Amino acid sequence: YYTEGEIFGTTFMYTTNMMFWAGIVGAVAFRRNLIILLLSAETVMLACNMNFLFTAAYLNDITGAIMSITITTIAACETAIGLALCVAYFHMRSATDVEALNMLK
Amino acid sequence: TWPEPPNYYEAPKHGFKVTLENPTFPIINPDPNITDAVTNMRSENWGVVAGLAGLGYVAGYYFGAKVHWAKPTALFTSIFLGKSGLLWGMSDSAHRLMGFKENSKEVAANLPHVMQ
Amino acid sequence: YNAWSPAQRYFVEGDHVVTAEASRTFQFTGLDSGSFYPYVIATVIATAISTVFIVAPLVIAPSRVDLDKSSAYSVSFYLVSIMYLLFDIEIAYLFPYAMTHASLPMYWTMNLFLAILVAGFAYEWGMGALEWRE
Amino acid sequence: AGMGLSTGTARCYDWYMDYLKCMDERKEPMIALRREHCLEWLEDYNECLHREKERTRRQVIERERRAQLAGGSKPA
Amino acid sequence: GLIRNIATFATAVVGWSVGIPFVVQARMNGYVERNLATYDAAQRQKAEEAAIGG
Amino acid sequence: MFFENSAILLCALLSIAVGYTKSPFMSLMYSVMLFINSSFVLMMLGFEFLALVNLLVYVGALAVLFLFVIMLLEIPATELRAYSRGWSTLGIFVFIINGVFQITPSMGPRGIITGLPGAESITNLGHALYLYFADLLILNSLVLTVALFGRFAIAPV
Amino acid sequence: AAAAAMIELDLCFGLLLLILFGLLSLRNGHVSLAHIRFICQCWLVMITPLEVQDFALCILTVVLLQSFHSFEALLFLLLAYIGQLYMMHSCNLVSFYVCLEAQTLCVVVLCGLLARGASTSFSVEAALKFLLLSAMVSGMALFWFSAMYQRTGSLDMVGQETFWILLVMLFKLGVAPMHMWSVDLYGSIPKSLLLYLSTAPKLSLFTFWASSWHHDFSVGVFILFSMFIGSIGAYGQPALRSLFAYSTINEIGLLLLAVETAGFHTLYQHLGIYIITQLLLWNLTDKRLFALCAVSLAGLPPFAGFFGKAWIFWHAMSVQAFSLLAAALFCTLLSLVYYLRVIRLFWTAPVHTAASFTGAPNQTTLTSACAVALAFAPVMLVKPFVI
Amino acid sequence: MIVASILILIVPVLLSVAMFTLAERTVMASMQRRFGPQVSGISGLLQPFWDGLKLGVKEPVLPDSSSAGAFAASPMISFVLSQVAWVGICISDASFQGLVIMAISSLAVYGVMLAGWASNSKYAFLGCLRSVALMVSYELSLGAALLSIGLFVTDGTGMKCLNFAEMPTTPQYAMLPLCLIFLVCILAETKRDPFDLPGYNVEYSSLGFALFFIAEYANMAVMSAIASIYFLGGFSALKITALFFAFVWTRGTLPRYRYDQFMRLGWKAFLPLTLAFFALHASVAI
Amino acid sequence: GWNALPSLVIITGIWTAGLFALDKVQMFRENKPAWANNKDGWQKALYRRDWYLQREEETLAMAK
Ligand SMILES: CCCCCCCCCCCCCCCCCC(=O)O[C@@H](COC(=O)CCCCCCCCCCCCCCC)COP(=O)(O)OC[C@H](O)CO
Ligand SMILES: COC1=C(OC)C(=O)C(C/C=C(\C)CC/C=C(\C)CC/C=C(\C)CC/C=C(\C)CCC=C(C)C)=C(C)C1=O
Repeated sequence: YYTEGEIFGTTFMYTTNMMFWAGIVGAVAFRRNLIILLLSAETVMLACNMNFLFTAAYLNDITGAIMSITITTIAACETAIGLALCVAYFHMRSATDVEALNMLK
Repeated sequence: TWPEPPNYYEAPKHGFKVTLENPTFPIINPDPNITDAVTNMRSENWGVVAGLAGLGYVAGYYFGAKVHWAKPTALFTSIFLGKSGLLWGMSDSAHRLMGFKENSKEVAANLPHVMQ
Repeated sequence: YNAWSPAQRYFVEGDHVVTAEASRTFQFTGLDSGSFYPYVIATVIATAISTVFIVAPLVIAPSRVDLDKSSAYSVSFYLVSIMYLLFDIEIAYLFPYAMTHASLPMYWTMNLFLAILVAGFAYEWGMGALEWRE
Repeated sequence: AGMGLSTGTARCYDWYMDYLKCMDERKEPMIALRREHCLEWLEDYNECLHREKERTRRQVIERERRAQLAGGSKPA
Repeated sequence: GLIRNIATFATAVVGWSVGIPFVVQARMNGYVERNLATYDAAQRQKAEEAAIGG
Repeated sequence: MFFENSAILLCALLSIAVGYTKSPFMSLMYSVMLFINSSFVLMMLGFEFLALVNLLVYVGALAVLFLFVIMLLEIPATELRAYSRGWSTLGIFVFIINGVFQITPSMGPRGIITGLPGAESITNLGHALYLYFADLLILNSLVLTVALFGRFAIAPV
Repeated sequence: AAAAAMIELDLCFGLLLLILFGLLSLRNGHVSLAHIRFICQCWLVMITPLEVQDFALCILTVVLLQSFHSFEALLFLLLAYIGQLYMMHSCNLVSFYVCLEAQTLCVVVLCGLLARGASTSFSVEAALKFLLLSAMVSGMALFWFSAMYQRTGSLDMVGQETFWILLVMLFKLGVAPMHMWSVDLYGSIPKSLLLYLSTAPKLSLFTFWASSWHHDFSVGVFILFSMFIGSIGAYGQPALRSLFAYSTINEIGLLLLAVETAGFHTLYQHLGIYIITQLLLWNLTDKRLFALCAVSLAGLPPFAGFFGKAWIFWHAMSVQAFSLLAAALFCTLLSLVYYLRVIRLFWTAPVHTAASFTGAPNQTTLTSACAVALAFAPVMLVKPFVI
Repeated sequence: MIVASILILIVPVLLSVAMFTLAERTVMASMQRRFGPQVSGISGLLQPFWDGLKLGVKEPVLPDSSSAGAFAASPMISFVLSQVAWVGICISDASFQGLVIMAISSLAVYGVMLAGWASNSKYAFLGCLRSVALMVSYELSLGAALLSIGLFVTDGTGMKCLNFAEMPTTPQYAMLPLCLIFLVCILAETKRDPFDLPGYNVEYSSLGFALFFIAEYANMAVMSAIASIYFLGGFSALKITALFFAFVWTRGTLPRYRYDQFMRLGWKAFLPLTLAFFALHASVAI
Repeated sequence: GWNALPSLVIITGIWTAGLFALDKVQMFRENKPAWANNKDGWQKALYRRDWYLQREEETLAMAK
């Protein structure tokens, strides 16, 4: 009924959908730290970047590659600022919290 | 199917902002350079450049005197506003040369052998 | 990977092409141009070799249990790591420029890009942030 | 924004331009009213994009091929 | 232990590599079946409209 | 095509594994494996340069910052209720519903797509970045400027 | 030809010169930077086009810069203004995403930078929560943009995926029940950033909505949630920062009622009156004028807030949006009680206003006294003015 | 055939690493008016092999306070990355080969940082961050140098690339200062003199330690081949030996920098110079 | 010194012999001394067409 290319494409799309929801939900579900939350946000960005690159190949179009570069730039900038804020908050509140970087406890 | 043989040495002639107009006035130069833009600039453009520079000097002198640094602040503020005015004037002159604005003064001055 | 359609096989019919593709030798001048497949095999082979290096002294070496043998004998890094991240992104942006035969407006756009880069860098230089005294 | 990845334009750029040209040449005061008169070009553009009807035809031929081999296994 | 963790990771990777393609295959089979039902309903509507539309 | 499809499906396993484990170090190791594997997945689509950008930025630069922050800020508290409190069943239900069964997929009504490899041209990318999307390039530069200045202003003194 | 892009080159050249001037001024040990602020305001005027909304944003940001004092804060506000201006001209989801993300990063960094005293860690905490909540909304925007791009093959914003983009826009306005990031921000972050956050991004995003957005859906349940939650929350929260956060949620519910029934003229009138009231609210030193904000945010008749609410009510009744209108009228009746609590707190009390000691004597009496003359704007508001 | 080609590549890499470490000892001795290893085999030609076999029958110390997996994984990761980078040099035809090797060498930071995290030493954690800071700081100058190199690399069809077979077979006389900066960047990446202040393998014994040093010398050979391809007009045996002799010669005659000193050097001297040279070469290339 | 000469000679000989052997092996795999050249999309298309047409010529040869 369907070919090997159709299996490959549907497998890619199913994988990226589960990747997106894993990055959105999982670290919050497992009650993890802000550092792991930022890592999972990077997983969300990776899923969107893979989707854009797949579509850019699928349509023979340039816009997915432009979006890929932009996503990498924005994600790294936001992650760096978030980690700096995490370090500052940890040094401000560790004298009375111990588990200061975990707000899901 | 078989793609076009790529031309690596030819880049597309494209500016990132596209005007989406046809010019409604006679075209003297479809693509003027900076020398062409300055040498056909009107006197009102130079007047607004000098007015912006003077206003910048006075305001920079006022604001730079609160930290006792009035003269370099005045010089910097004058240059800052003056280059804003100069970019405005050069753009206006280039648009008149390309035909997107009225250029009756410019057609009777930029074509010495094509005057009449 | 093997081609799964007649259009992917240049409309060559038969069963000899399907078996010949599935049992082909790797060739950069055949069907596998620019392939990056030797990079995976190199990883597998080198991981095998280093695992054999790890495991072997657990067999052919003497060993004695001791409780003392199994015992231990700044913010500038944040600056370096974050600055390296941003500068690596900027160099990755500059790489598609250098791989093209650029015209003059491309050159001036690239120089505006570099100017914004070096202006932020020169501000951090002038405020004494690249003096690693702490 | 319609530039190709390895070619000059995308592979379904001209179908999109046909659709936008149809939308340009109508005179109805609403886009939703103009869309009802250009549905053939939008359908051809969608068929360029995803080939849903070619895939449907191949699925129907495969259903008939699987039917002519299970219900029909006639020996010589 | 280290050997237990390596064995558990290998088991999880192999089980994921064999089990998920069955989920994807079932999903694609359901989509094919629903598409064929849609094709048959469209053909039925076309025959009805040809019958009472001249 | 068993190994290629398995390599595609491994990314979702590593995405779950990042949050599943209790060790922050192991979470980062799972993320590094995921980004390397995804860079190899992107090269199945024909992208050579953008896969290398993925590797160089995320694994080379950002994960080093993650490992420095984790190694500087994480005294072991995996016993300290990271194991003794467990996880959220509502969040796991949301993940199952939205990412396993996928009641709201990105393809919408479509359920089958043909995956097609591309042929990345870096001349086309250079032309696009420096002629057609030049304003977006400059605004990306401005975002990087915000990152540099903002970090150096927010650095704890 | 690049002759149609001199304003962009002027923007970039001005940023390049301003960074170098700020560096040279700091090498002299100048503890004040009014010259840098004047150059920033000149740069703001020089890059703004000749539309009504663009100049409204420009003049608003020129007024806002008088409450900021460091060089880095001025740079972050300028680079947030670039995103705020260019979002109004965005006709795709590419530029939409980049402008929104630039604004989010600037706001996060400013929340980290400007906190002082015992409230530093509270501000950093609320900035971290805002960044984490913003990251997943940005991921939702990217994911559904990728879905739309795959389905249509183009950059048109049509189809079912626009519902999630609409939810992204509703998050950026603090619409209930996605409202709690703003409630967290109001309780800890200082007053100047609260003044910035309640005025400029709402104007930028609503202008993008007016200019280039269509969806086939509704926002009515979020109108109901915003109005009821904001009114009841401001009735129940004794801290004044939380009172004003919840009253802001109520006001954004009214603006969404104006959006939902079309008629953007009432939206623009109410938004302008609200922005002027915000400019008065966060710069008050005499507490008697806190009562004028109260009577003009309760919709009491002769003041300008009445007119801003009443054209929204008129256009809603014109197109017969009866149920949402009835809910809006009930929440308006509830809002009066806590605005009367404000009047009880700050009008029926003895007057004490401390003098300045280290100069700068009551430094924003000009703007606050100018914005109190919203009792004279109603003569122009009654006419067909905003259309 | 790919597995055969990779193993036939792997054999001279390890043989060459053994002979490099012997030749470093003996050349360093000859500069210091002595002999170096001569007893162990005729002309000392068995000394690296007996070092390897001695470490083979040496007891592996596994500290029972560390994480065993990352402790084992760090030298394996270093060795694997060195071998993969050599395969990218010789068994590839990719369009962006220099970018591939730059990406691989950017991954080599992980072995140092995993050794720093795994072992429970106070100053291993202190020195791993310094070594990573040094490698991270000089990677940017290496990348900007690659940008300057790639502006002039075009194949026959007219496409610009970083393919090694398309590089010219004459020395690049126009880029002598960039070549010198590249060589000092190679010295900084391999933690040699004058950047050898940071060690991280203080807890490793036997073949994990041997894997660390094989990876270090193989990475040195990778960077030597890369410099000979980019600046010296090709990859050859004589050029590999001459550049190795130059590195040992510099190690014989110079003292080392302090940490902040080479940080200021890499962030105030080498990066602005490579960026300015990139701008000048881009102006030339128009 | 004279003691440093044998190791330095051996490094050169090792790399010469190894590169010669690797060259012969990869030449046997690829059968043309330009296998390591850069290839764009047109050259990749040409090689893939050549491979498939060679297979077709082999298929048609075993029928006469
Ligand atoms: C202290 C500051 C003072 C500033 C003022 C003085 C300095 C002079 C101003 C700079 C030069 C003049 C402005 C630009 C001139 C463009 C006019 C033009 O046509 O010139 C050339 C146009 O080429 C350029 O230099 C183009 C510049 C491109 C700039 C691209 C970036 C624009 C800005 C993007 C910012 C994005 C927005 C950010 C916020 C979202 C080529 O001339 P031609 O067509 O006659 O020659 C033909 C030849 O074959 C080459 O084409
Ligand atoms: C001053 O600098 C130096 C050091 O300080 C940084 C050192 O530490 C060492 C000592 C350390 C060494 C030599 C270890 C690294 C090298 C190794 C293990 C050699 C690798 C060689 C291999 C794999 C080939 C040998 C194996 C063979 C031939 C197989 C045999 C098989 C059979 C007989 C069946 C040296 C010499 C040195 O100069």
